Amino acid sequence: MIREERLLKVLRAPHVSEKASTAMEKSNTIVLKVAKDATKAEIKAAVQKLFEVEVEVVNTLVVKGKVKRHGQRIGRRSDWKKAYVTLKEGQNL
Amino acid sequence: KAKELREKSVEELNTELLNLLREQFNLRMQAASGQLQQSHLLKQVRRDVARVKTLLNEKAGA
Amino acid sequence: MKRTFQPSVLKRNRSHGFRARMATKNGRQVLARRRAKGRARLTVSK
Amino acid sequence: SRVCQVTGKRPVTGNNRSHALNATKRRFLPNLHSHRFWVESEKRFVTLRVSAKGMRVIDKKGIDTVLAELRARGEKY
Amino acid sequence: AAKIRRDDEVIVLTGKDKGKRGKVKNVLSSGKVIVEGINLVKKHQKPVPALNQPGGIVEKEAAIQVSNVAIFNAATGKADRVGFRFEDGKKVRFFKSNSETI
Amino acid sequence: MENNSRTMPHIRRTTHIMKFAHRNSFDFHFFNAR
RNA sequence: UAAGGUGAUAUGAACCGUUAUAACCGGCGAUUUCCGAAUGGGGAAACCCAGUGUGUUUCGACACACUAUCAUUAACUGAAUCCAUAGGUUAAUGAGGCGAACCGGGGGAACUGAAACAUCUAAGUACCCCGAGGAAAAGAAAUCAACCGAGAUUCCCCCAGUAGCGGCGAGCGAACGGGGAGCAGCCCAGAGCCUGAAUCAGUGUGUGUGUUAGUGGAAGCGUCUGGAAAGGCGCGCGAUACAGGGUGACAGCCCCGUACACAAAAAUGCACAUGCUGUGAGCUCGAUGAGUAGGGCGGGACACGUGGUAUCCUGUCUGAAUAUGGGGGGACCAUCCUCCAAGGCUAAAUACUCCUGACUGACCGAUAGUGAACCAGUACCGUGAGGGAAAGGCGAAAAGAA
RNA sequence: CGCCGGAAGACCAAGGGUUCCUGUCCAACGUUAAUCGGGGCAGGGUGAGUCGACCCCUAAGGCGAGGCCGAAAGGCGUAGU
Ligand SMILES: NCCC[C@H](N)C(=O)O
Ligand SMILES: [K+]
Ligand SMILES: [K+]
Ligand SMILES: [K+]
Ligand SMILES: [K+]
Ligand SMILES: [K+]
Ligand SMILES: [K+]
Ligand SMILES: [K+]
Ligand SMILES: [K+]
Ligand SMILES: [K+]
Ligand SMILES: [K+]
Ligand SMILES: [K+]
Ligand SMILES: [K+]
Ligand SMILES: [K+]
Ligand SMILES: [K+]
Ligand SMILES: [Mg+2]
Ligand SMILES: [Mg+2]
Ligand SMILES: [Mg+2]
Ligand SMILES: [Mg+2]
Ligand SMILES: [Mg+2]
Ligand SMILES: [Mg+2]
Ligand SMILES: [Mg+2]
Ligand SMILES: [Mg+2]
Ligand SMILES: [Mg+2]
Ligand SMILES: [Mg+2]
Ligand SMILES: [Mg+2]
Ligand SMILES: [Mg+2]
Ligand SMILES: [Mg+2]
Ligand SMILES: [Mg+2]
Ligand SMILES: [Mg+2]
Ligand SMILES: [Mg+2]
Ligand SMILES: [Mg+2]
Ligand SMILES: [Mg+2]
Ligand SMILES: [Mg+2]
Ligand SMILES: [Mg+2]
Ligand SMILES: [Mg+2]
Ligand SMILES: [Mg+2]
Ligand SMILES: [Mg+2]
Ligand SMILES: [Mg+2]
Ligand SMILES: [Mg+2]
Ligand SMILES: [Mg+2]
Ligand SMILES: [Mg+2]
Ligand SMILES: [Mg+2]
Ligand SMILES: [Mg+2]
Ligand SMILES: [Mg+2]
Ligand SMILES: [Mg+2]
Ligand SMILES: [Mg+2]
Repeated sequence: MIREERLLKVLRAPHVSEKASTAMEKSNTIVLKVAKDATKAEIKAAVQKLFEVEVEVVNTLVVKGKVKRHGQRIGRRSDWKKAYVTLKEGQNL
Repeated sequence: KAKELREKSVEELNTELLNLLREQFNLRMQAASGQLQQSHLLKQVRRDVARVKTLLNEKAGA
Repeated sequence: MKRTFQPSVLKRNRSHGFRARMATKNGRQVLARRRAKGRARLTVSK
Repeated sequence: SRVCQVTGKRPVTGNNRSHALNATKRRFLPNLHSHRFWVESEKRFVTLRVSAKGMRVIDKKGIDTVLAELRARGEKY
Repeated sequence: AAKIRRDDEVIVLTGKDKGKRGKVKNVLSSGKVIVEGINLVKKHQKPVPALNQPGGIVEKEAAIQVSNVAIFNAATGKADRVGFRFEDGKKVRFFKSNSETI
Repeated sequence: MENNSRTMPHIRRTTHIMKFAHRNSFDFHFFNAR
């Protein structure tokens, strides 16, 4: 398998948007913010255990951080990974 | 703490380490959904994992 | 008209990148000089 | 390099002095030759890169005495 | 090692409120104290529509320097200075003028 | 080269501007005192 | 050590603590992603791909460890080729890279000066390279002196801009001897007796002292001016403390300190003392560093440019005598004096400061002083090496204007 | 109404890096005004067994265990990579 302490650190947050809420209504897909070095096999095994649902497939993408100018310092936000987790059609959440 | 956890052995410390990481995952989901009012709980659980992993190493490598 | 700077990231890293500087002794003295001056960018890298 | 294996001679620098005493840098090289020496103690020929003066050291000391200082130096033949 | 602490009765030695008495609300890491009814300012407070707080001329206490107050010896009725001595195992503060423990 | 100009940092070689014999409209018949 | 805390811009939120498990400071530990000598292979630095061995498994997979090169030593193997050697595999130990100056060595300019310029100068300087240490190098006379004597090396002041060298031009420039700082001598080229008798190196323990957090630390109010008193006037007190800083204007007595007196659970530097391992002192006898000294030819170093040129070093060619003997005393010979080359080790006086602490200045005060008092080697310029700024001040308190 | 239409249309590589979309603002930036913008501020947006990279294989060429050579630094090159 995997380690359960590895599982307890992969999933970070649920992502909130109009695309994230449309994907749950019509496509049966939750959108999550996951760890940056997480794999698709680690995300699938974490959702099936910590949420106790059945996952069909995981699609991931890396979001690039934006360059913001706070005052006069030119800064940059960090990158993060986003996962599209498709549940099976007998689902929950 | 740190004296109540010195009077447990390695498997009871492994049991408590997993319980602290389960609570740390549940505080993350409440804080990221705008549902956690007591934000001081995030620092407490984080530094108790550091206490348990400190004691596990000074029982094994010592 | 055609000017002198025509950018190419592969030719940039092969000519003055970090491993190109570390490959000869004279390139390693470039990095020692730039560390001694205290520069925020050592090489032309990513 | 141009180094004698027995005596340790190597190129040294000096001057070309002309009749008007113009000085130009030159080198002095050792008179190096590669030569195979018979080792009676081993029934084997050993090739060394020696100067002509280093050949006279071997003729005086013997080839086994010379090869022992070559091991003690850490030289590899 | 601090001579003026919280909840102490102090008297002001310097300024517009010189000679008045009060209790220390808190000590600050700047070397300043906030004393009740001492060093009052009027802050023109802006309104913000959260907090349910409207604006107004609010009167609050400003921090005075800690060397500008002294401990008030209630027995003598004067400003006194503070020393340190070991009664039991532990350090205490006492008044300089009569060597009595605070 | 002029490498640290603060008034014009974008340009290093500027004598095509004010030196008359280096302008693009210089003709060698201006140099007829020969 | 403590009644207050959760670093800053920088508030707020949510909390912790108040007589001791809040926070803060110090010693010893734990953790310590990836890149970088980077070391499992590769690579456009912070990335890509593995091999082997254990352990796990819900059978899909996971977790940990090891695997670079070279040198030295050992083991097992192993050709042409009979013995063998070369080579191969494995194991142990070490090295690698970085760093401001100082040190030793290997190479080594030109501008310039000569009122041109080639010998000469600049200068063995700049620079490049290798190596080492807290210092390095040198060092215990084949040295000087002068018929009297001195006594290893290094550094300082004289000797002396002298004696000399020099297109005898520009320039270069000693030694002898004298005064100081510091002071130290040994070992192998070998046997016998006596053994482990001096010394050194490592470690343990004890003692002393220092460092890495700290503790205590004296004595002032009345009045006038003023926004505010530390100032003016009046009367007191402390001082082994009137160094310094802060506080609403200039404070010995308001605060922090200062003189002085104390402090270590733990780590560590020196100073002895002692335990252990390693080392072996002393007597007699013997021995006294050979392709070397010297020479011819070509160069270089000595203040000394080949000159009448001693002495040292050696690229090349030669080549002795062995204390009944050799080296030197500035061409060379005789006499006399003095010292033993061709093996090695050695503290102090000396050089330097990237860094840490204290203190000082007829040093600077924002176009000055570091390029940089401010988020500066930044913005910006350049393919790159590299170049490189501008920019300090409300008030006592934000009381920063409801 | 006028202009391009083997482009002044469409899709990419290289290069750039959020300029994309939505809301809001108009000091400065835009050679004028601006309610607008590639400007300021906030939020959102990039979903792969089959496309591309990575990967397997090599060219020119680079590096190169041993090796050969060179005052030193280094040069060339075999097996390989
Ligand atoms: N190589 C081109 C550099 C361009 C530069 N701004 C110049 O004026 O030279
Ligand atoms: K010969
Ligand atoms: K090294
Ligand atoms: K010259
Ligand atoms: K001249
Ligand atoms: K001339
Ligand atoms: K002599
Ligand atoms: K004093
Ligand atoms: K004062
Ligand atoms: K000699
Ligand atoms: K001579
Ligand atoms: K200024
Ligand atoms: K400046
Ligand atoms: K406008
Ligand atoms: K314009
Ligand atoms: Mg799909
Ligand atoms: Mg994808
Ligand atoms: Mg960030
Ligand atoms: Mg590598
Ligand atoms: Mg690697
Ligand atoms: Mg190095
Ligand atoms: Mg050398
Ligand atoms: Mg001249
Ligand atoms: Mg010279
Ligand atoms: Mg030495
Ligand atoms: Mg104290
Ligand atoms: Mg001690
Ligand atoms: Mg002798
Ligand atoms: Mg000569
Ligand atoms: Mg001459
Ligand atoms: Mg003589
Ligand atoms: Mg004579
Ligand atoms: Mg300045
Ligand atoms: Mg000014
Ligand atoms: Mg650039
Ligand atoms: Mg400037
Ligand atoms: Mg400046
Ligand atoms: Mg038309
Ligand atoms: Mg933008
Ligand atoms: Mg747009
Ligand atoms: Mg406008
Ligand atoms: Mg637009
Ligand atoms: Mg915009
Ligand atoms: Mg913007
Ligand atoms: Mg592919
Ligand atoms: Mg090669
Ligand atoms: Mg060298």
